[PDB]
Amino acid sequence: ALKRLKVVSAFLQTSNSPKGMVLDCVPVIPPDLRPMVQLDGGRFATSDLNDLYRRVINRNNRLKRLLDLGAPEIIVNNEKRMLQEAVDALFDNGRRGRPVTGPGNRPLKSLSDMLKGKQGRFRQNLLGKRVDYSARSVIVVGPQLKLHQCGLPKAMALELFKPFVMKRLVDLNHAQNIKSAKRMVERGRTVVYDVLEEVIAEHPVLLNRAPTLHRLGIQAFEPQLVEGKAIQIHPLVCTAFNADFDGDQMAVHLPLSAEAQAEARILMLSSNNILKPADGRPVTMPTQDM
Amino acid sequence: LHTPLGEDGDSEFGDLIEDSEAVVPADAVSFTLLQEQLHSVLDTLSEREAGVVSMRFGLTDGQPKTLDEIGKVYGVTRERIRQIESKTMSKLRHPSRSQVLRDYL
Amino acid sequence: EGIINPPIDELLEATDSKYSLVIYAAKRARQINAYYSQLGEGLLEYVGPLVDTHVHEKPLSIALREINAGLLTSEAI
Amino acid sequence: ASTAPLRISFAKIKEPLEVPNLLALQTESFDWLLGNDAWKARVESALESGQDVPTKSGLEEIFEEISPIEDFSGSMSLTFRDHRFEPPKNSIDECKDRDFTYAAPLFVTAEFTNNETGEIKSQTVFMGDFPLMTNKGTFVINGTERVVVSQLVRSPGVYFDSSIDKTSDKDIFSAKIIPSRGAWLEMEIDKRDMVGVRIDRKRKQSVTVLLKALGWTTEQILEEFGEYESMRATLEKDHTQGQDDALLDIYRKLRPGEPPTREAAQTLLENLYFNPKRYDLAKVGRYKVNKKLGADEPLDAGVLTTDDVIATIKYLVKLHAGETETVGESGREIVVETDDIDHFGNRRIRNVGELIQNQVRTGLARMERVVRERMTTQDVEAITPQTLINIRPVVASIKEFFGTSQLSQFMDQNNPLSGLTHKRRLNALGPGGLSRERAGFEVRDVHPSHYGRMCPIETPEGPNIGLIGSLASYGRINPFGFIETPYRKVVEGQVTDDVDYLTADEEDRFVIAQANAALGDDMRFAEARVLVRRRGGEVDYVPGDDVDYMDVSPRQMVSVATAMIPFLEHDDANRALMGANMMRQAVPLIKSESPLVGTGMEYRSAADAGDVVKAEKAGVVQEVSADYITTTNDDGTYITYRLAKFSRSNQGTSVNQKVIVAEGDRIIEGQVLADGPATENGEMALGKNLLVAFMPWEGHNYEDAIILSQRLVQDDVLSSIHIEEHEVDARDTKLGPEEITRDIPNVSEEVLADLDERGIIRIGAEVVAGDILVGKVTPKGETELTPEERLLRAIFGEKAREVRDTSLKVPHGEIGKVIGVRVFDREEGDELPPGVNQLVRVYVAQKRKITDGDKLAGRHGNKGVISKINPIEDMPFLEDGTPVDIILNPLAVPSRMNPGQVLEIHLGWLASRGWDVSGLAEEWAQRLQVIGADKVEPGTNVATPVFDGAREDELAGLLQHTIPNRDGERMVLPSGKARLFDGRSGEPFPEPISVGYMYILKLHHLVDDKLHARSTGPYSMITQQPLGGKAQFGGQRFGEMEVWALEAYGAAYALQELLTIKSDDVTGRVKVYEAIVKGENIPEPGIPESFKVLIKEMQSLCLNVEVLSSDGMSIE
Amino acid sequence: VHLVGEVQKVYNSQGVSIHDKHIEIIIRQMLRRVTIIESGDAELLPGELVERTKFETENRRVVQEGGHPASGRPQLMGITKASLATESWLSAASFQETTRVLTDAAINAKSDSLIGLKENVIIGKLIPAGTGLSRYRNIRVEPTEEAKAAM
Amino acid sequence: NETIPRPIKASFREGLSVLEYFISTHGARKGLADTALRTADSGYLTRRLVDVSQDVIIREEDCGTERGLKLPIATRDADGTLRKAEDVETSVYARMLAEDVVIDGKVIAPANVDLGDVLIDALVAHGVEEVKTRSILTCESQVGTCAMCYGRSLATGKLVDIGEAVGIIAAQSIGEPGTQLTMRTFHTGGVAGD
Amino acid sequence: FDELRIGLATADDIRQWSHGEVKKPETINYRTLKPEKDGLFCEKIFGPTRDWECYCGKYKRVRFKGIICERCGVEVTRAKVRRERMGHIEL
RNA sequence: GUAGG
Ligand SMILES: [Mg+2]
Ligand SMILES: [Zn+2]
Ligand SMILES: [Zn+2]
Repeated sequence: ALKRLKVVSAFLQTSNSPKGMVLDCVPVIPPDLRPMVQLDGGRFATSDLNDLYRRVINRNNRLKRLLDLGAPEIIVNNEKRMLQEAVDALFDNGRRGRPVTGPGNRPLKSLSDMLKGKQGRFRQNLLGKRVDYSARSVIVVGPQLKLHQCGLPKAMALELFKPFVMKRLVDLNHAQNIKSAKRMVERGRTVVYDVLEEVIAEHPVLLNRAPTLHRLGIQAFEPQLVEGKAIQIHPLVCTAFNADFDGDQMAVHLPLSAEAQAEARILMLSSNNILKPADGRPVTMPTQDM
Repeated sequence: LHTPLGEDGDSEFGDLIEDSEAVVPADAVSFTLLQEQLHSVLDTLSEREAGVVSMRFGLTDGQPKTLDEIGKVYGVTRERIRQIESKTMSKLRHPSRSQVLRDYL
Repeated sequence: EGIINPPIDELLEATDSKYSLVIYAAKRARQINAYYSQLGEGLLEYVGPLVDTHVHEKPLSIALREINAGLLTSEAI
Repeated sequence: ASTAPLRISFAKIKEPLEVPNLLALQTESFDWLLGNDAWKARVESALESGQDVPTKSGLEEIFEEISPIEDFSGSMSLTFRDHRFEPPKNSIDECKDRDFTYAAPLFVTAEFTNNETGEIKSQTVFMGDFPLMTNKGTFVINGTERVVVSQLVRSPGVYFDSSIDKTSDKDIFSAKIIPSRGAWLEMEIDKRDMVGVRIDRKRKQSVTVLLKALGWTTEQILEEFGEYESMRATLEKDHTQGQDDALLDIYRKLRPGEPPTREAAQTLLENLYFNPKRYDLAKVGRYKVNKKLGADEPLDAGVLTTDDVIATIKYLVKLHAGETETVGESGREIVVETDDIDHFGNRRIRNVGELIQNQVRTGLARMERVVRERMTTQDVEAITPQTLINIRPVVASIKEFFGTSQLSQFMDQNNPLSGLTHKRRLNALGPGGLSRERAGFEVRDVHPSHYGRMCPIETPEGPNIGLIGSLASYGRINPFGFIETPYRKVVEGQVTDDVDYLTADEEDRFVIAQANAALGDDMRFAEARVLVRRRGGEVDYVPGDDVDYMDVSPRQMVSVATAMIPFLEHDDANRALMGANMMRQAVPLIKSESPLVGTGMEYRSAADAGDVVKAEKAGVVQEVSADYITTTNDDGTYITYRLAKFSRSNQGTSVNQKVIVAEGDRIIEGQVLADGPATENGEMALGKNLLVAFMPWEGHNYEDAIILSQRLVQDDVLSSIHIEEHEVDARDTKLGPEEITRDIPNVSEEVLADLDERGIIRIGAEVVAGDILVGKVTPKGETELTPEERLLRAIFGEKAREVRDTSLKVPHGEIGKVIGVRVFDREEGDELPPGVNQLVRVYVAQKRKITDGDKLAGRHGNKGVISKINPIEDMPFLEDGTPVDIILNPLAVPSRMNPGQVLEIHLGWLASRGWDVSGLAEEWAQRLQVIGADKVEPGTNVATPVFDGAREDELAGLLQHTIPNRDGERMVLPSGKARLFDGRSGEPFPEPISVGYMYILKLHHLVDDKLHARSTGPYSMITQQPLGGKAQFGGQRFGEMEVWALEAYGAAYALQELLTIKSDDVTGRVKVYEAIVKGENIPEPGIPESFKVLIKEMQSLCLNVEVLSSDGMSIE
Repeated sequence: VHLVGEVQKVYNSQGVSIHDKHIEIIIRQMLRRVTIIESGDAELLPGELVERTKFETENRRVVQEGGHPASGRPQLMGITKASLATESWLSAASFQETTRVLTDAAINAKSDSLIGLKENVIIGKLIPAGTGLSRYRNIRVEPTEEAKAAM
Repeated sequence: NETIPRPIKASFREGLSVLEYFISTHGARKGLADTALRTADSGYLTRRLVDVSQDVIIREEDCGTERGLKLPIATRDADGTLRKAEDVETSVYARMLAEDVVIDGKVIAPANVDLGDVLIDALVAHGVEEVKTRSILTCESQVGTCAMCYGRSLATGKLVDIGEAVGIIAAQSIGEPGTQLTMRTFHTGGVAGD
Repeated sequence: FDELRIGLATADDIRQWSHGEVKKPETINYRTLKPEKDGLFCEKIFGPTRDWECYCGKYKRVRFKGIICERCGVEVTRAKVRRERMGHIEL
């Protein structure tokens, strides 16, 4: 009676009527959310929602046809049961009996299946998103740096700062126009690298390691060009990331807005994170060889 | 598209093929700079020559207008309009007002 | 000649917060950057960089330099 | 004799039994499956030798298993008596080149015999192409070399289990009879002090009703069960009686909703258990059941019988009674005991032949269903063998196995060792087996039975730990599917020569000694006390003459990869695990050199690997050239072997082959004539031997990093070729056909400088990022030119032609010199897939040298990334002036517990400059003299077997007596260290440092592949967040964990830009790019897109999610 | 005290040490809810979970109205149950279990105000924590009159 | 989880033997499997922690009340002497003293002043046995929890600024060493549930 | 943005959302590769497949937007409108 | 699917 009171009260308090329990028309998705893209080679590709929509439409059509003509109670009842089976699959396939397997090798992704789980829409496309202006590479120890310096390979820096390099080239008159500047940077002539070495400075980049257990996982550094193709990192801060050098890789994000770079200057700087917040003890003074 | 992509977990054939409708920001901004530079060189010429070339080639509306089609709002002849268009093409063909437009193609 | 060129502690004391400082320096840097992008329309409301400027520079460094020199001020609405 | 080059040995005991054919596992199983001449030859050889062997080929077994098809009338029948094969049309190399599945035709003689006509009609029918295993155990499918790996599973039979239930406060016993293919039956006792049966776990039920359902009467059941009160209680509690009543009860319970029926029940039970098709217990199943349940020679083949059911009931109840020894049911007295599933007695490996047989059996069952349907819908006298069958099922199933199947994996050709360790690996993951998520703590861990049958060291160290394992070195397969290992026979305390192969369970009976145990001059034990092992993995000792078996060689447990590591006994378990896992990833170099210090087995692991090219006749060589070697035998057969040059391997490395044999040298059969990748004189060589010293150095080798000279970069000591193949297809589309041609539209003339008139780049023309390789142009696109483009063209007087450029370009960040190009054309004789008119594939080959960031590692699990390549002079140089090629942190060695690397180094030094020891007369001196490793010249290799390796006294004595290298002095102290002058400062270092030679390999985790950056690139379709991956210019993922870190700081704006501007907002992205390139401030982000997709989806479930505001509707 | 001591003695066994404030935040979060008992005058259900703040507000309201206050007892619940029970449906749905929470929110018609962190991260707005806070966002930067005089 | 009766009698320098190597592998593989499982469990725990604790944020400069929480300043006090507790650092350091303390009729630690080595040493020297530290449990704030009660942060060494995310840092601190725990009962002892 | 209210969706609301009604299982033609009429992907219910191009071709240019051609009924607008507009099936 | 972390 307590549970029954709880649910009954909900209907009583809220204007929505209970008749919504039993729907009467089935909404359809806008088509681009279920794209039937074209592939080279004469093949095709389609999201599985098309198949469920086709099944419900077909069964509803056949039920209509059988209802127009005088038909037995057995057949119409069977068809209505089939329609129920179809609409239910569209809301969530595999919640009853055996999941619609379709091709036979796997279940069919329904509407609910996209909103739930590790691969769901919530936990893969609203919290953790992909981002432009980023890179990654192996790391090697650099002892000649300071506590706020990291070495970026030439190619990585060039590809991260391409808009800024192009603007600088047009301002210095090395490049006649934006298109010609783009051509020159893609070609990669020495003037482009000189401009790049000029432009990267006084601009923080956020180095980050994959597990990122605690808030010292992302730290800002002032970049610096260097040959090769491996980032250079300051040994002292290595133990804070838990970054070995057996073989590792580190993401290098780039802040763009004025606020983002200001934040990376004031808060996330590698020099203002001496103390680990777990217990208020120093963490940036490793001990392996020194 | 929801096939395993040959991977038991974390993968879908639907997340490996790039689309084509998406506007490339690089091409879009290059086009915007082209539009601005062309409008600037167009203003550099006489305002009348500017206007007639703009209406002939339709630089303010998608569809261009025919020669005589320009001789109604501006009240000129189908052959006058052709003549000024020809001398506009002659001037713009001059290497002076071509270099800034060379790289744009 | 570096990101850490202005020591932080002086900036912090004038601002009184580690977050008020970043917001205030960022607003000033935005104003300076938009002034350098004015390209000649000459709006009177905008103002230039009080401290001298290099041939190439980022507006935020100039902003933080003014804060350290203390020539600017802030007032919450 | 001259099989392998000279290599001094430090072994102390002579191995009786030489290693078997390392790759017998795949080849013998497939030979059995085919039923070819080799299988019958081995069968008769074993039969005359007396060894058990199967006399029935798997293929003819399955074809005979499918009985002749009978309709409801049973008038006609079809017998598939004999099959045969013919030479395949395509050569192996041709199939690799032209994308053809290497296969041969399968003909079977089908005999249709009809009683109504009383006539037999014979006809040979082609069942479908059959893929074939090349001589190296690799299946060439579609030009790619797949391999298939044997699979461990629980063999069929009777199993018993005992558990403890906390609630019951008493033990609960259960049993199961797991079949080969049929439904599974379980049998629990004292669940609540009673007994019951699970018929597919359908519903609760008792044993008594099942027994009543069977013909056995209540009276005889009481008579045979009167000695156990549990069964008496069960039946006296049972109310139902009579066979029919129990039958209808169980039928209603199993299939409720319909009235019971006697014949329906009877036939259902018969089909479920007694029909020979549904419940066909494998041969191993019965062989195991008879022994476990004690039945003495039951039916060799057949489904379970009621006698077996009653026998297992007896066994279960006896185990419940606490009795340990009991009389077998229709058998001898036997122990009753719960059995552990992990034990290797109950684990059986399906080899390749059995898997292929199972799949073709499924296909032939589908064929039988189809042909039975056709017969049911076919008229008499319109029936022929060639018409009734349909070859679609069999070929469909065999191809569906060889592609898209877990046990069918991509060959790894990093080096021959990778090939071998891929061939031998046993995988527990697969269909009808232990999956990824089904794993538990018990299965993964090692068991006392994995000794000489599975190496306990090498397994993937990733999440799938312990679910894959390599086969032991001396392992062999049982015809049933169990693994045996050899054991030397010991009698009356002496050592008999004969060797007997023992299985998992049979080893339990006897007590087996240890090979490492010393043996005197006589055949008797040197010491009365000796270590032994016995039942249950116990390791207790038993002095005196009590043992009967002993391990044939010390290296039984270790696998081939692990057994490569020298001084293995000193290293920890984890570090030898890592070291073995790493030797598979090395890459071959431009020039290879065999190890100066290393176990003596590398030669065999190289020769048995397929990459080397060994002669097959004992003749004389006439002409030697790099492209081909021509030899002639004394009989008269002239054979010319083709050496592959720079052919791309599977992983993308060169497979160059060098030539060893001179012109006039003689040849014995099997001798190596040419090296493969990573080989030298037929001996494995995955890396090079450097000079090394242990000392911290300026912090450039901090936390595992490595410092090495620039001499490596200068002499190409560590350099590897790399070949990239990329292809394009001149596909035809709706608008028209694509054209590959030199005339490209809207390009400069200079870019089309190396292109041939046909439009294909030349051979040897160096390329760079953005270049043009082959010039392809789209037929046409519907063009609606924009006004600005129209004006520009009109001013410039150019024509925007319909054809569009879609030419292949070199991928970004890729360089190389083109070495080879291949072209296939439709109208030519070559056949391509439908639609495509022409295909062009281009090779680009470069020579990557060792540079900063490249990984490096040795054999004992010590790995690091290069951190600095200092000049030659900066290296601390030894007293004579020799620089040290590599520097390693010492801080790692005691912490990582791998002391062996240190020992190796000293021995490495000893191998470089030879040792002279004659008449010294010390203990180690005498040991070296008897072993023969007394006199050595500089540079000659040394062999220290994995467990017979050199002790420390020998190393110390040799260090004391190294040959003088120059000026009659030894540069290394007796302690093993030497004085190192600094390179930069110039003064000597305070104390001597340890120095010597170490073998170093170059892992395949290069820096060139890992680098990636992205300004802006492609985007995704359903939601526009940038698609990831290096192959498509992907953006790094900002995870939920990563956002948490950014929210810790209190920074809100960086998060907002990371979530809106930099992705998931198409409108603001172009605006931001415009603002950056123009020079203005970044604009104000709006709402993202993925939220719109999510609300649209949630609206489609009949939930009206409204984005409202405080003041009514919101603005968006 | 028992909870903090137990967890800390578990941690320090190996040697890791953390301050007690970190644990105290969570331990306070656990006990925020309360089990209402004898829900006579309060007019809501008896023996169901209730936020402490709403309990206090309802008690003050009912005693002001003249009716006696419904009783309550502290109730210790796991972290999971607590997260699912949170007022905002959107944050709860973003947690592991989605279908049940979405269904219950739909039937109850609970409008989720966007106060919180995990609610605003999905919308792409500014988290109200630190630099994103209101008082830290509405200032104006002006150079001093003397500074403009300096030039 | 059993123990053998015959231990290895050799060191890695001397060199193990065959069955000794085997019975060492027995523990090595189990150790490795444990680490992989531990990462899965610790990661899951860290996720759960953040979600329950995300809402709390320091949204008030100073509290409105005075109630506090009693902590023992110095324990295990040997005869005739006072000894500070072994784990005073993780218990009362960095807190805030809600009420002022007077032992000899004069203030030694002023109210709302943090507790370091010098102040705690002076207090224990005077012979105080317990103190009333302000803490978040008794904190009464209309909006969230005031900074004054929370004490001073650890990564900065200074009082916590308004609006800091204390919940997320708390959860991250709890979850970080979960991988490092990596301990288990060496032997069940033949008894289950004890 | 001040709240995200959620409630039970009645039939009338589903009708309100719909810009049409699906009546077939058709998707596209096998030979012309264009979306069919009144099925899934129908232009007359969701939106034009190409920017400002109506299905019959009466309007193909950008200038004359915000108008429906009486031949096929397609409304000329940006293709992105397809990503938003939704239909509804009757039962 | 398998490697490296
Ligand atoms: Mg690491
Ligand atoms: Zn407070
Ligand atoms: Zn139309």
